[PDB]
Amino acid sequence: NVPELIGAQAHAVNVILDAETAYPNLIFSDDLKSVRLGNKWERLPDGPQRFDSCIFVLGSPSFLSGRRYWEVEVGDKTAWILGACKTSISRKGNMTLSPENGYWVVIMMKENEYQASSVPPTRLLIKEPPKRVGIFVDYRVGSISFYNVTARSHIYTFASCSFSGPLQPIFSPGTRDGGKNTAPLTICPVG
Repeated sequence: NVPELIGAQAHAVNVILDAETAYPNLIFSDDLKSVRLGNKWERLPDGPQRFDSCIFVLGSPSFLSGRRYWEVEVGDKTAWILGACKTSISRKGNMTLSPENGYWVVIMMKENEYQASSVPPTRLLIKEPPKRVGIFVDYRVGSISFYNVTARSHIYTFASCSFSGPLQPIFSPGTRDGGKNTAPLTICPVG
């Protein structure tokens, strides 16, 4: 039982970026709705709580109940990661992104190359590139679904996730890619 997009949207929540968790070269909008990768010398004040190797930032709030939906503009970017993760993940190191390791994400590897972070990863057959991606967590059921909002179509669902403890959003705007992927991810209101 995976919702149709319009169903999932009914559970729209208000996510903001936690800049203090963030990989040090990530740059943010004042409203903490947008994040982009800056230059090696554009840097946040350092702390032991930051990602050190993965270009990640976590969203707030964490949650451990209900149905939760949010949407992110990815636009014409060539690379990104979007989904949710256990609040307990380590931020030191490229831990492999997997349900087992507490990560449910979809990744754009490059133009025309998208995978769900199953293990092994599932190559998704995406016909219309999403300009906007929807994430829907049903905590009680143990499901997280990904939507192509642009096309109004379902991309992928992880089911029987058996969630325990709090989940939160996670985001990567990818590496710079010669200047073709400098655009940010932007958390957007439904509409």
